[PDB]
Amino acid sequence: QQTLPVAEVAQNLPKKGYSPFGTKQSSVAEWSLARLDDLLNWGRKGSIWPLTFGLACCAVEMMHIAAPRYDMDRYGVVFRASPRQADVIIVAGTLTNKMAPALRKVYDQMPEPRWVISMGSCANGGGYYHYSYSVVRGCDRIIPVDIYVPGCPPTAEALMYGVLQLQKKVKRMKTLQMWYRK
Amino acid sequence: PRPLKTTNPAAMKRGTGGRSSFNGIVATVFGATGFVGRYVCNKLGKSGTQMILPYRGDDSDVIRLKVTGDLGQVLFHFYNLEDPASIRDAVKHSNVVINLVGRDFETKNFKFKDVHVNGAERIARIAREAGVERFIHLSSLNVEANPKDLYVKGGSEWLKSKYEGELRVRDAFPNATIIRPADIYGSED
Amino acid sequence: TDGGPLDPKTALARPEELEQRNKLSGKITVPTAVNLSPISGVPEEHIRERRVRIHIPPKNAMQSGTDNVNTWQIEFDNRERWENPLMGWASSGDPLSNMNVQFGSPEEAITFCERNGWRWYVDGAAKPKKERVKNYGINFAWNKRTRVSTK
Amino acid sequence: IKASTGLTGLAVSTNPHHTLSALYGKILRAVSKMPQDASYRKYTEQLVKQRADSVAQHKDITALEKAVGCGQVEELIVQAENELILARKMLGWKPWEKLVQAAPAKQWDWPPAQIMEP
Amino acid sequence: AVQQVRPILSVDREEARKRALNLYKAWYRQIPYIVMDYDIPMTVEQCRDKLREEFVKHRNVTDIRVIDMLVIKGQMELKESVEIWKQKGHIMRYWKESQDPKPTDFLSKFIQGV
Amino acid sequence: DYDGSMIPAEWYGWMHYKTDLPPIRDGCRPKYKWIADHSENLSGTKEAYYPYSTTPNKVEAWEPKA
Amino acid sequence: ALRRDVSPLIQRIRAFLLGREHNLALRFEDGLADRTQPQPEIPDGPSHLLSANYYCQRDGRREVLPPIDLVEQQKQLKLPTPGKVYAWD
Amino acid sequence: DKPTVRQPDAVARSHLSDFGRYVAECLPKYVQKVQLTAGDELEVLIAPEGVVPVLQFLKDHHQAQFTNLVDIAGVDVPCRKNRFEVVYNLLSLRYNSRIRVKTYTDELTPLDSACEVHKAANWYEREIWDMYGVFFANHPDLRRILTDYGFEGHPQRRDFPLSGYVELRYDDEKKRVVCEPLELAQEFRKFDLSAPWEQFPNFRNANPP
Amino acid sequence: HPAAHGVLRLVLELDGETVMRADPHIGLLHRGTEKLIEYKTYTQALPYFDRLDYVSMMCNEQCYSLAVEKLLNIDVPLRAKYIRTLFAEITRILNHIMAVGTHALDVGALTPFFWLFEEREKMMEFYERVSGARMHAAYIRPGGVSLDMPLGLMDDIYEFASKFAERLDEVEDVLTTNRIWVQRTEDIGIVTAEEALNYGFSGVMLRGSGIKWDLRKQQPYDAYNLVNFDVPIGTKGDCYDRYLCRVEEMRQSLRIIDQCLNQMPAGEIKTDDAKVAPPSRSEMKTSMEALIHHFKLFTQGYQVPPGATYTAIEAPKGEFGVYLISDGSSRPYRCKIKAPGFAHLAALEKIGKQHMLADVVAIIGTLDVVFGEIDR
Amino acid sequence: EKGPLSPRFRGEHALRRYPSGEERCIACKLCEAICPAQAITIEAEERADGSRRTTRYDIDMTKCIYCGFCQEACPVDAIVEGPNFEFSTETHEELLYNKEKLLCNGDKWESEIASNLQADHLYR
Amino acid sequence: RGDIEKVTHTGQVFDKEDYRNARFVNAKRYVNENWGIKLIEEVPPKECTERVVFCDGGDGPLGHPKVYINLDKPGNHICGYCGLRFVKK
Ligand SMILES: NC(=O)C1=CN([C@@H]2O[C@H](COP(=O)(O)OP(=O)(O)OC[C@H]3O[C@@H](n4cnc5c(N)ncnc54)[C@H](OP(=O)(O)O)[C@@H]3O)[C@@H](O)[C@H]2O)C=CC1
Ligand code: SF4
Ligand code: SF4
Ligand code: SF4
Ligand SMILES: [Zn+2]
Repeated sequence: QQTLPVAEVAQNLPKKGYSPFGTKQSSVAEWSLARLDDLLNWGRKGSIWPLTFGLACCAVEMMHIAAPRYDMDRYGVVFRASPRQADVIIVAGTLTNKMAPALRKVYDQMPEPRWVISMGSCANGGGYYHYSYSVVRGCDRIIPVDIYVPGCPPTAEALMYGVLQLQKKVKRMKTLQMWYRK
Repeated sequence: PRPLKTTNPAAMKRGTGGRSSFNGIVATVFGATGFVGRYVCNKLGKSGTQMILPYRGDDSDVIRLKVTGDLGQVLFHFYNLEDPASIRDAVKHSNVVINLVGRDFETKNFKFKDVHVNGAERIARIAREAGVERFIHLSSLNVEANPKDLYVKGGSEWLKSKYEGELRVRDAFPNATIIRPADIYGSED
Repeated sequence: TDGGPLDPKTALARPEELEQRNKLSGKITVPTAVNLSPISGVPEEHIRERRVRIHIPPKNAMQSGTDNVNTWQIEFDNRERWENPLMGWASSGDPLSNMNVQFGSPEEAITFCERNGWRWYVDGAAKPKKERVKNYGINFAWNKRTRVSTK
Repeated sequence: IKASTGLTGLAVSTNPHHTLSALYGKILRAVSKMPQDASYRKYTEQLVKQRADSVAQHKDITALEKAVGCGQVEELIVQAENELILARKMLGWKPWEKLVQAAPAKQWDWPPAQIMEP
Repeated sequence: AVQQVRPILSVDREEARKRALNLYKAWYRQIPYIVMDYDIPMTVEQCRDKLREEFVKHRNVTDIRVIDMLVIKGQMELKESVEIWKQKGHIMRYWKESQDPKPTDFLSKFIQGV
Repeated sequence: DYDGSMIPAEWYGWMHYKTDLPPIRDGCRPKYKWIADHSENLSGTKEAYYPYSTTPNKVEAWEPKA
Repeated sequence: ALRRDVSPLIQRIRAFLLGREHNLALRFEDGLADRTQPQPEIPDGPSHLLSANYYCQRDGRREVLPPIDLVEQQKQLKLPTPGKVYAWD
Repeated sequence: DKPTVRQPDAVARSHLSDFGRYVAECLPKYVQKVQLTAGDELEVLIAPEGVVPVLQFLKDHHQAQFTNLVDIAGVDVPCRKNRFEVVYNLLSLRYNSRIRVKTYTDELTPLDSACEVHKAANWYEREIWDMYGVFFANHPDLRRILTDYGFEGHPQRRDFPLSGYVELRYDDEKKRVVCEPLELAQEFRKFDLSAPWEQFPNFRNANPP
Repeated sequence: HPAAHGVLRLVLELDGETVMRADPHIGLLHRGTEKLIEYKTYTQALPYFDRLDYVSMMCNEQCYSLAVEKLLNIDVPLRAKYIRTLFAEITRILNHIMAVGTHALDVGALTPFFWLFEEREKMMEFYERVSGARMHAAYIRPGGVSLDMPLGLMDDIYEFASKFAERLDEVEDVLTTNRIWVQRTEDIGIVTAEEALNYGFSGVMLRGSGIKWDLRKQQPYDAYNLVNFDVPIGTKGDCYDRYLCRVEEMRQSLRIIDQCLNQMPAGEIKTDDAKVAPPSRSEMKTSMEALIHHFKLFTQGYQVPPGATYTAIEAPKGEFGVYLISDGSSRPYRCKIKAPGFAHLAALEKIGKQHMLADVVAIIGTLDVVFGEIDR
Repeated sequence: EKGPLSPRFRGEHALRRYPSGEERCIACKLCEAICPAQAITIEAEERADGSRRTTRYDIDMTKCIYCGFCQEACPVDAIVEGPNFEFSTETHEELLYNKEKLLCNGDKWESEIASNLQADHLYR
Repeated sequence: RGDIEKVTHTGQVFDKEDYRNARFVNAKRYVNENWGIKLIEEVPPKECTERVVFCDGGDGPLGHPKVYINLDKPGNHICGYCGLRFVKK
C-alpha cells in the first residue's frame, strides 16, 4: 500500500492546490472549462441532500449524524423527503424483496446527477441476513452504488467519513472537461 | 476441431449459467454506454461473462452498468479513442471484442473519418496485435460503396464512412464478424 | 336451552345455509395417499429431476459415541459446485443441496416423501449388530491362539 | 357513588347489586340445564352461590368488593356477563362427554425423530 | 386406504369443480383491467392464454382438499391483483421472462454442461 | 485533502481519547522491524486494493507433451 | 477560567430565560474520570474453591426432568386458581 | 446451598398443578393431556376441534379469566403425522399467571379460527397461514402478511430451503426487477454440530410408547 | 413517507382527509430472522435479538438470555443482575427518548428531537465503553454479561444521571403545557380498557388506559426485586396521557439507577459453570479444562436440555416475549418472538378510523412501533 | 476533532503477529465456526517448515456484523477488530479482505492494537 | 507493473496469460513483504539445560497457551504455536 510521504520528503512537496485538475491547462479554452468545471463541483459538493430513507437499524445512526454531536448540516447536508429534490440516497438497512421494487422506483425518480451511499452490512452485501429467503443480497444488485460504508451499524463518524468521500468524489467529476475532448 | 486456447481450469466454463457462472468469455464492449450497449451488456451479464467496459467520458454515465453483472465481473477502463496505449490496456486479456462505437452526427473533435473508419480500424488493428480470438462490428444495412443522396445534399456521409469502416475492419481483422442492423428500436432509441 | 336470546345468525339463517354449514362440519372421507406437490410451491423442475436418499447418517469412525446416528435423514442429490471467479469460494445454484430433515423410521420418511412428490430411494437399514462375546479371560489362554503377547 | 371507574371506557354502574343479581340468577338457570355429573356444573353452581349471596349480603359496593375481592364491582359485572356467554355456548358443545378425538401415536412426543426399539 | 377428514371449503368434487370455474370467471373478467392498470408488455389475448396455460398445470389433481387449497391460493392472488398491491414486477413474474430457455435434448445439455 | 485516515496509529489512541498519554509520554509503544508507515484510505485510485484468491490451484492437469 | 462559557452578563440573561439555574450539559475533562485507569483485579467465583466442588452437585443442566403429567401423577399417587388474585381493576 | 442452580418457585408450582387438574375435569371432551413444564409453566394439549371451546372457557370462566391472548406460535415437525403444531400463550391479569394450549394439525386440515374468543388473533393467524401454510377456517380475511406478494411456498416449514429458490435482480431490458433461479456466490456452509455422547440421561428413557 | 419510518405501508381509504379504512401492509422488513435462528448455535443467535426492537438493544438480549437460562436451569451472580438491571433502565431511557423524539417530529416540533438526541449520544458512550459498540452491544449473555464494567464507568454513569433531570424539564416546558401539543394529541386514538385486553395490548398502551399492570412488579426477573419504583398510569387512554406516561417512566427509571449505582456488590460477572459460559482467557492459556471448554463452547456450543419455555420482560415498547423450543441439540429448534407492536398495529384498523392524516400520523407515533419487531 | 471512543471499540479487522514477526494465526478455525455471519473463510496447509498455517484467510466485510466473537474465540489473539472505523470504499470488491490485506492492517495498526489489548485483556 | 508478477508467500500467482490479471490493470496487488517463514527462521534457537522447557509466546496471558517441549532428541525443537526453536546442549 502506498504509504504517506515522510516529513522531510513532504517538506519539499508543493502546496497541493484546491482544484484536482491543477492549473496546467495548455489553452485558454481548456483552462476556462477546468475552472468552470470546479464551479459546478463546488456547487454540487457543497449541498448534498439525502432522501431520508431510513429502512432499518442503520437508520437510527443515520439520525445521529444529524444530531448536534456531528451535525451533518455543517457540511451543507440537509435531509429532504421528496425524491425529486433529493440528490443523494443513503440506503441504510436490509433491502428485502418486498422493498426492492420500491427502492428502484424511488431511485429512478431521483433526478441526475444522483449518487447512492450504502450504509452498513445489510445494504452492502446482505449483511447478517445474507442467506435469508427474502433478502436482496446487497443493494448494488438493484441500484448502482457510489460509496460503501461498512459497519453494523456504521459509527456516526464512520458515516461522516463516508459522506466526505462522496464530496471528494463529487469534487473530481470531469463533466465539462470531458465534453471538450468529446 | 478448434484448438482450446488455454487449458487453465480457472478459465473454463463453470456453473448453471446464472450470474455466478462463467462463460469463459472475457469481453470488451467499446461503446457500452450507448443505446445498444445497455442491452448487450445486460445480456452478457446474465450468462456470467466477465466484461471490460471502456468509457471515454466521466464515470457517472457508465457507473449504471455495474448493476448488470456480478461482483468482479464488470470493470471500467478510461480510454481515449485516439491513444492506442489506452486501448491496448483494455484488450490485452480479452477473448472477444465488440465495437459499438459510432455516431449519428459529426463533432468538433471527431469527424466520421475519425470514428467510423479510422477509429474502428484502430480498435481492430490493436485487437489483432493482442491476440483476441473473436471480433464483432456493426454497420448499416443499406451500406453501399457510394450511396446517392435522396433529399439532403450531404446526407450520405454517414453511410459512406460506415461502408469504408466495414472494409478496413475486414482488412485488419480478417475473421471479424459483421452484423448489419437496420433501424434499431426499443427504448432510449 | 335457556331463555337468553338466540343467535341472530343461526336463528335467521335460511335452511339451505344451515345445511351447508352442517356438511362443512362434515367429516367426509378422502384417500390417504395424496400428493401435495402443487401447493408446496417447489419449482416444478426440481420435483422432476432430484432424488431423495433416505439414510441413517454415518457414524464418525474417529469417535466411539453413537447418539448422533439415532435418526433417519433425507439428503438431496449432490448437484454441481464451482470455483467462484472473483475470490475462489465454492458456489452453487442448488437450494435444496443445503437441505436436511430428521425422522424416526423409514416408513415415516417414505410417507413424508410421497406426500411431497419427491422421488426417493432408501439405503438399506443397518442390520442390528450380531452379539459379540468379548470375554476377558480368553486373553490368557493355555492352548488357544487368543492369548495376547502384549499387555 | 364512585366519581370515576379509573378505567377508560368503563362507566360507573347504577344499581350494581341488581345487575349482578340478575346475571348470577341467569347463570344458575343456564347451568341447571347441564347434566348433574358435569364437573363444570358442580363448580360454577358452587361458585355462583358464593358470589351471589355476597351481592345480597352487602349493600355497600365498597364493602362488596372487599367481601368478594376480584376487582371493582364494574369488573364483577363484566365477569358475570361472560359466563352467561360461556355457559350458553357450552350447552351446545357438550364438553362433558368423552374425549372427542383420541390422540395419535407420537403426536405429543419430545424430542422428536428418534428410533424407538421394540 | 381411506381416512375421515375435515373438509376445507367443499364437500364434493362437483362443488370443487364449481368453485374452480368461478375462479376462472373472475380472472377472465379481470384481464382487461390488469392490462390497463399495469405498465407491462403483455396484451389481453396473451394473458388470457396464460390463464388457460396454468389452470392446465394442475390437470391431474384429484384430491378435493388439494383442489380447495389451490382455489384458496388462486383466489388470494386475484384479490391482490384486483387490487394493485401486486406491483408491475410481480404480475410479469407469471411469465419468467428473464429466464431464457434451457435446451432439453441430451446433446445440447451435454455440450452446455450440467 | 485532509482525511480522518491520515492520523498515524501512534497518535490515534490519544486523538480518540482512548488514552490520556501521548506517544512521547509513554514507553509501552513497540518498535518492531516489520511495522509499516501509515497510509490513507485509497479508493477510486490507481493505488487501491483488489481482492484475489490466495491459494494456488489444487488439481493438476495431465500434460500430454510430457 | 476552567470552563469555556459565555460572559457573566449573558449567563444571568440565560438563567432568567430558563427560569432555573443551569448546569452545563457539555462534559469537561475535569468532571469525568481519567481515560487511562489502573488495571483491575476481578474477583473469582463462588466455585473456584479447591475442594468439595464436584460438578455433580453444582450442575443444573442434568437436574431438569421431563414434563410432569398432572392427571396421572395423582393416580399413581376454595376452588383452584391459576395463581394469586391481583387488582388490575 | 448451590448458587448456580436456579431455585424453583414452589408456591407458583403448587397453584398451577391443582388448577391444571381443574381444567381436565371441566373439559373432558377436548383436553387430551395436561402437563407442568420444567419451567413451572402449564401446558394443555387439546384436540384440534377443542380450540374455540377451550379458549372460550379459559377467557370467560371466573377461575380462569385468561383474558389476554399473547401469542400464537406455529411449530413444524416433519416426523409427526400431523406435522404442524399451534401454541397459544395466554395471560391472566387478574390471577397473574400464564397457560399454554397446544394443538396439532396436518398440512391440509383447517384449524378453527379463534378471532371470536380473542380477536387479537386476527394477524397472528394470518402469520401462521403465511409462514407455515396452516389454513384457518372462518377467518375474516386470510391473506399473506409477511412474505412478498406472489411468493410461492411457505418459508418456515422445515422442508423449505433456507435461501429459497429464487432471487431478485434488476434487468435493464425489462425496466423492472425480475426473479431468477437462486445462485449464491458462497454456499451456506453447514456445520455438523452433533455431539456423539449423550449428555442429558434423564430424557433417554422418557416418553415410553 | 417520512413518518412511516421507511417500513410501514398504510394503504389508506381516504374520504377526503378522513380515513375510512387503514390496511397496514407489513413485511417490507421481513428478513426471515426466525428461520436463520434455527440454523445457528445459541451463542451465534444472540446478535439476532439486538436487531429485533433495534432501539431497545440490551432489553432484547435480556429476554433471550433469560429464556436460555430457564432451559439451562442456571442462575446469574448477584453483581451481573445489577449490571443487567442498570442497563435495562438505561435502554429504557434511550428508547423513550426515541419515542418522544420521533413522535415530536411527526407532529412537527423539531427542537425536542435535538435536545434529547444530544443526551442520547452521551448515553450510547456507555454502551460503547462496556461493549465496544454504540449499538447492538451483544453484552448480556445467558451466563450474565460478557465483561465487567470498565473501571471508572460508574462515575460517568452518575455524572450523566445527575444532569438528566434538567434536560427533561426543558423539553417538558416546551411540550407538555404547550397549547398546540395538547390539541395534536388529546382525544386522538382512544383505547378503552376492555378493548385493550382483548387485543393483546401491553406496556404503556395498557397503562395508558388505566390498567395497573407492569411486568417488573408482577413477575420480577432481575434486581427489580431489590429496587423500589413507581409505575405511571393514564386515565384517558389517549395519546396525550400516554405521552405523559413515557415521560414519567423516564423519571422513575432515573430513580432506579439511583439505587443500582449504590447497591452494586463486588463479585463474579458470569455464572461459574464453564460448560455454559466461556472461561477466562488467562485460564484458557493455562489449564487444560478451560481450553477444552473454550474449544467446545465456541465450535459446538452448549447443549440445552429438551423443552420449551416462554419468558417475557417489560421492554420499553411493551411485553417482549420469546417462545423458545430446544430439542437437546446445540441449536434451537424454533424461536418464536413476540413483538409488542404486533398487537398494537393490528388495532390501528379501528383506533384511527374516522380520523384524518394528521391524527393518524400522531397515532402511529404513540403506538410506539419499532419495525423489525413486527417483521421477524 | 473527533472521538471519543474506548479501548473496547470494535472496528476493522487485522491479523496480528508475534514480536518475532511470525503470524499468530495457526488456522485453528474457531473464528470461522463462531462467526455468526459466516463471513470468514479459511484454508490451511502444512507449511514448508511444517507449521500449521493458513494459505487462505478471507473476511467478507459486507457480511460481517462486527460482533467481535472472532476476537474472543481466537486462542492466540491472532484476529482482532482494530481501532479503525474509516475504511469506506468506492467499490464492493474492495470490501472483501484477503489475508494480505488483513496482514497489512495488522502492521499499519500494530502499535495501537497492542496498546488496546494490554489495557483491556484483564477484563476479557 | 512489478506487483502483478510478484509471487506471494503462500505461493500463488496468476499466470502471465491468465485473464484474471485483468482485475489489476486499474488497481494494485499488495503482496506482503514480511514473510513469516523467513522472520521466524532468522531468530536463533534458545540453548537450554533442563530436559523440558515451556514456551507461552513470551508474554503470558497475551501469548499463546503454555506448551511444554521435550529436548531429548538432538535436533532443535520447534514450538507448535509461535515457531520458536529450542535446543539442549
Ligand atoms: N438505429 C441504430 O442504432 C443502428 C445501429 N448502428 C450502429 O450501432 C452502433 C451502436 O448503436 P447506438 O447505441 O445506437 O449508438 P449511440 O450513439 O447510442 O452510442 C454510441 C457509443 O459509442 C461511443 N462513441 C461515439 N463516438 C465515440 C468516440 N469518438 N470515441 C469513443 N466513443 C464514442 C459513445 O460513447 P459516449 O456516449 O459516452 O460519448 C457511445 O457509447 C452505432 O455505431 C451505430 O452506427 C448502425 C445502423 C442502425
Ligand atoms: S447493517 Fe447492522 S445496523 Fe445496519 S440495518 Fe443491518 S443489522 Fe442493523
Ligand atoms: S466480528 Fe463477528 S461477524 Fe464479524 S468476522 Fe468477527 S465473528 Fe464474524
Ligand atoms: S481463531 Fe485465531 S488462530 Fe484460529 S483460525 Fe481464527 S485467527 Fe487463526
Ligand atoms: Zn510458543
